[PDB]
Amino acid sequence: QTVVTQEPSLTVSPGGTVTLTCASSAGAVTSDFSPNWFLQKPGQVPRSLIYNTDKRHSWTPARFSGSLIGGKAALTLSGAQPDDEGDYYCLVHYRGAWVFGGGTRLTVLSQPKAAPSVTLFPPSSEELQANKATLVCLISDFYPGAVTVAWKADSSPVKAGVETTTPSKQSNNKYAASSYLSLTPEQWKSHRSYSCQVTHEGSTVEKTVAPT
Amino acid sequence: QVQLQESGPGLMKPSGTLFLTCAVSGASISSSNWWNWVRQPPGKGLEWIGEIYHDGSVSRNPFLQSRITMSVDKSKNQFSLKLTSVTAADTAVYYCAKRWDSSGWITRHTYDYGVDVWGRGTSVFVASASTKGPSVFPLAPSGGTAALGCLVKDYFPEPVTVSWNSGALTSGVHTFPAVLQSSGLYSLSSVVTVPSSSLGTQTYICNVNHKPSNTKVDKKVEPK
Repeated sequence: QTVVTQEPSLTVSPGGTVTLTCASSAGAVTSDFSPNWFLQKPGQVPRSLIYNTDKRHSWTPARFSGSLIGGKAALTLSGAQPDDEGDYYCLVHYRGAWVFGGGTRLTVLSQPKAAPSVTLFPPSSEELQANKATLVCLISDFYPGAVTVAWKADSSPVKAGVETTTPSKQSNNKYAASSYLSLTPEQWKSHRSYSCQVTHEGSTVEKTVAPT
Repeated sequence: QVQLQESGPGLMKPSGTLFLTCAVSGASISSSNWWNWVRQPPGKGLEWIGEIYHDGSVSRNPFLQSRITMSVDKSKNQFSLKLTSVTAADTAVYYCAKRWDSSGWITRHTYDYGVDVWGRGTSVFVASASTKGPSVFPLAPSGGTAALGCLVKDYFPEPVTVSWNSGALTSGVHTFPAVLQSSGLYSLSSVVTVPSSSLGTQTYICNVNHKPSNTKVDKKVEPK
């Protein structure tokens, strides 16, 4: 197995064109990889679209097309419809095994982009006497529903003790998510600050809390 | 129109063995098809598990070869999947699929055709923790408005309802969906937007109900 890489998220207007790529950590993607493309609607079973680079199934619409572009397997969509919104995965064969990609969240913009509002809560005084410490980073009112959350203690990135949900659809067709950072009471006091970084559509919001 | 139907245990205890079956309709096992297994962890992407041909030849995920066992059953027209030493990291929705086998000149294992039929998926949850009541902690405090809430920490299983002031405060309340921690416990946060000038004279109480543990909590959120 290799490391298959796709775009985290891409956007396209209703009726526009967009191309999703699928890279491999071993080098260029030839036809011997036999790349497949699947689409998964939220809550549905993934649906087969393209098999072996550029072959459509009996149910794949003519809007979808595949090829190899600059050492990467590419899936091109022409004439975007809101029905085509979903998560696209690419499956390749390498060293006698099938490897799935991270997937790309494609959104067909039915409305303009919405910026998220982020609120960061420090650990309460009750939890510290329970010998625990949890940072709550709340995100809401962002569209499309694709976001990346990162944590940093002081000036160093933090990945141990982080757990984040996936975006869920609100009532006003927007999305919300939350991230948690579980720490020990000694770690909460041995650092000057902790921050929650929220990146959405190239714009980043960072909130910071401090024990002092 | 080949149809697939998988069946699983649904709920599994840790360090156990997972046994899944997939019934095939409209097609036979002895045909030229590879019977695959695919799982998807909660909030993550697809992960290829393995595939098996009717002659017995298998191909497994390199990072899970020692724990994966696949077999076929021709008299029942089914194929199975066996995963051992299962932990909470194996909780996922499991699918069975198939793909056509291709060849060049003589009979051979050339991979030209791809996956064309999917199952309906089966939910497999590895209960790494038992029933636990929630721990409610206050989230104490946007100019004219302020945000306060309650942190419902480490509970199991899923059903939890949250209200504010016995259901009287309904405008400005936002309850986030819970996160599934790696320890097998859930945790959510419910926040309410209130006028910042009333924080000194108005009291706000977050009501938590967890019927699986028969626990009800009313938590006053102070300005702190």
